[PDB]
Amino acid sequence: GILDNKVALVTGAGSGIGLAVAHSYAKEGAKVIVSDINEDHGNKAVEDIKAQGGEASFVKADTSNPEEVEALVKRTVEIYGRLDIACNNAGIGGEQALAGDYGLDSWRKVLSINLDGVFYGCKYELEQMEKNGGGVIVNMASIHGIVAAPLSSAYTSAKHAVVGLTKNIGAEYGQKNIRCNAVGPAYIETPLLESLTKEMKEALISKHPMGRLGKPEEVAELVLFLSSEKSSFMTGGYYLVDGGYTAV
Amino acid sequence: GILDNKVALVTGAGSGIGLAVAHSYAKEGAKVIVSDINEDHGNKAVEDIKAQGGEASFVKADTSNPEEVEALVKRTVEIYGRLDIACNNAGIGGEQALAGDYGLDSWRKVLSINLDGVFYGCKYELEQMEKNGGGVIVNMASIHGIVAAPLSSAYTSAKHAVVGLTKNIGAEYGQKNIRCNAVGPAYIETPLLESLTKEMKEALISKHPMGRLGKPEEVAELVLFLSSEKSSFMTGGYYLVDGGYTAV
Amino acid sequence: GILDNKVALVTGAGSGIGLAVAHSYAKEGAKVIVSDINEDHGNKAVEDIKAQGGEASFVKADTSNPEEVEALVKRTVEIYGRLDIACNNAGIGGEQALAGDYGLDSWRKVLSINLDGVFYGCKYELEQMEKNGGGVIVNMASIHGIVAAPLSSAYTSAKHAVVGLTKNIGAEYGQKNIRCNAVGPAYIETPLLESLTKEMKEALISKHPMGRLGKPEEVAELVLFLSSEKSSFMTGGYYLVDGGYTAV
Amino acid sequence: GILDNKVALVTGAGSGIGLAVAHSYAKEGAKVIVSDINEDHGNKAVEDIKAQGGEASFVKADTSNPEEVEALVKRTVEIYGRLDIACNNAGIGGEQALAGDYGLDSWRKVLSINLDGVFYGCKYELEQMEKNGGGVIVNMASIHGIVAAPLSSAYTSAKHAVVGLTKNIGAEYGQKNIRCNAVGPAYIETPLLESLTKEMKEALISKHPMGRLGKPEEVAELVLFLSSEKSSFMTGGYYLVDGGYTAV
Repeated sequence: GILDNKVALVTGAGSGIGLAVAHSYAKEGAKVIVSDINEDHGNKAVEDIKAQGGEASFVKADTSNPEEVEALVKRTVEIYGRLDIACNNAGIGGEQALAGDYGLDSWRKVLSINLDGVFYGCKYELEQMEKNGGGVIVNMASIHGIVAAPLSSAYTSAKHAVVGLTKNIGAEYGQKNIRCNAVGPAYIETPLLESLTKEMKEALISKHPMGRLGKPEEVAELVLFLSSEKSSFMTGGYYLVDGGYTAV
Repeated sequence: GILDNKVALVTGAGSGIGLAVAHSYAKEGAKVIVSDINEDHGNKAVEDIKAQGGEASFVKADTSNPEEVEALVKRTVEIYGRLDIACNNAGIGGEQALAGDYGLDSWRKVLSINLDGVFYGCKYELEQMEKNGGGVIVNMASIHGIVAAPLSSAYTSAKHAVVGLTKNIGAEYGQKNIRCNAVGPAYIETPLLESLTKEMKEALISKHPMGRLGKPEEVAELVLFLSSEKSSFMTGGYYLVDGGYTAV
Repeated sequence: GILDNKVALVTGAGSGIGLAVAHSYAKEGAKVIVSDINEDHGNKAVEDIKAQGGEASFVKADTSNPEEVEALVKRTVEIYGRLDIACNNAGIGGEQALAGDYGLDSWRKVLSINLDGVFYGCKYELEQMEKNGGGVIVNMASIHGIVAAPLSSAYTSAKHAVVGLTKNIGAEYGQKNIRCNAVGPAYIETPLLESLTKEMKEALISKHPMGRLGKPEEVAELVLFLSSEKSSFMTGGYYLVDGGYTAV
Repeated sequence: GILDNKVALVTGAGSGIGLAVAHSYAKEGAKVIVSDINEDHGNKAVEDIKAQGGEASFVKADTSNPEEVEALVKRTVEIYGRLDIACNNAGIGGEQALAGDYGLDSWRKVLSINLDGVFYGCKYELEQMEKNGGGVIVNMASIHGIVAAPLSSAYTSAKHAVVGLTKNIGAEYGQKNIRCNAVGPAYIETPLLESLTKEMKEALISKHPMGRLGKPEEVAELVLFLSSEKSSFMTGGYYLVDGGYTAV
């Protein structure tokens, strides 16, 4: 596999996109730290990856706490000796409300996880990668890092910020054997989204020129590509996996 | 004056861009609340505006504190009866350091002021605007809302987030007689740039195809246009005043 | 007016946006060369301009012919002595078809008028402006200079090209007292729209967060801004007048 | 092999990026049609591909001639039965001059190859892919599909149009089992660049945060990814391989 001998960290890897990323990375021979705030989801993920022949180990962390993220990376190096690859994926949707109605605490919660937690990841990841000869970071953005999601101004702002942070890191670290890029998924099938009224699901689908929602594995293939040597001249970029959503 | 009997609020209005915007608004007949964290600067601006034939009043605020921002909009309505226009301009540059070395506190501070404070302003501005038949908001972003500034990853992130927030507000309030746009200046000549050496100044200048830095008045002109009825079909947009910087 | 004694050229100024731009420029004191492929429309526009106190002259030109555009600019200099401002507005929409079905001749025709004609304009405009101390160009793009219009691939491709051209010119001429920017209108009201049933108007309206189409005068207001000294530090940029269309 | 039994067309495949794409496609099991205007280069690429163990054939074509492009696709179908993948790569750099000094012929020649040839390619490719249950197209753009290249306005304009064409095709064909994306390389090592002086090469390198030029293989890996089923939820997008160039 293309990540043989590499150590990879994934945040929010207990479900959806993060899990699919943890699976891809393990399937290509990485030793994967599965991180999540939820221990049940985290352990199930490690057992499923072990079951299918991979090396994974679970480390609990809330990305909005910088001490827990520093401790995650520290533990990664304890369990596996190094850090080569990180996907900063943990995120929340947040309250839905018009910006003028948007809660103060709800705003801060979304920004602390979706932005600050990504920044904390990057910071301790970069610190480690400089000790072990470099590495590659993938930041999970969204189509909402470039276009609005009405009623989700916090999410949008946080995802835009992630894009900007990615550009900064890719530029700053270009000659330091570190790459950093962002991925921008549109709407992706998860159990939550199957709950919607058929007409609401069809309204969302009609925003994607491909005429369906994405699958977590389709995001994960892009993440894998940007985390491997195949993307060796790619850095500071934002990469859509959007079904055409932003083309119109 | 194209803003006759409008009431305008400007944050960080004591110096630089904010001061020029406050002047331009007053020159066009607006009643202006000059807000700044610094009372001497703010009071000085109000006198200068009044000396030139305009109407203005000073209200102290730290935009990172949501209570102070709510109080500012309140006080605007107490003094002039309504809020028609707002320019969310207060910001800081922040620590300059590699993202891996960037301070946790320095990161929070830049994001607090440059993003949360803009959000707080927009939140309380929108709330009032819906009570007085709508209005117009201009958010001060930067070229760094779309391109990196090496060593200023917090600043970049925050300004990207401002561009996102703007798109969201413009999208959400499209049918509510409220417009919201963002301005992206490049580097602007202010007395605070006479602590650059000759070589550091020429280096900044060489990044602008126009071969000079911008003036605060030239940024204010764009703010003015975006705040008036002349820009009636412009909302959610990002508008460069960059001397060519981002064309290459 | 703000354009007092400037000499301004507008292509395709017999109808819609160009007409509004020609009115705006003339209302603000410019000497306006009205150009169009239709003599009746053109002369009609010049007479209409003069009826409100304006100075204008008609000059026929087909912008797909470089010789005609070069002679258009010679003729402008003959009539008014110089060229200060040019708006390259002349366009067509082309046939509606899937890219795979798109006519070879229709592709050619759209690119020839909407791109080559803009290039011709800029080439011969720049030549003359370097003889007379500089000046300002505005190129008419569209939202479809940055997002797709399904079934109108030629139009989209040409307007994308116009944005790229504009960046090049802004950057190339930044120290030669020449500015060049591009305007991106969304969908605009035309005479025909009033004739349609409710459902046919509302079709486009729903893609604009502002809940209406734009008026040609609202586009001309941004073109005027970008044509005057008010925008003196703006060059190489793309400027939306889109009602929020591209924010989502 | 990830393209096993797929039929892949590459234009301008005699050298540089196109040659690397053809090698990558063939290595992954595709039956490759190498197209080039130069027979000697084309035949040599086929021999080199066959020598590694791949399947390929040469079809001569000038992409600026739409009949030749039609015939190229017809011939691909005669040789290998179908068309699944196409990479529209043939391009030229064109004359270097200020926009106001740019030759009329040079402009047309650059646009004819860089844009029109890409459209002709997509036209006849889409026409065939609709007969054989779909396919995937990659259009070669450049960093200059989004940022200017002073003295190369025709190139910039044409690559911008490619980006727009791509968005259109991805949007239009989304539910028709056809994907279309564009690739945006920065400066890539070629014999030409290699020769150009130590001082100029350094100046160009220093515009890339990664501190080197790209290799054609590095571009090809992104093309391969975008042509494979791994990118199944990616369409209408623009994908950088720029070493960080556009991040600042």
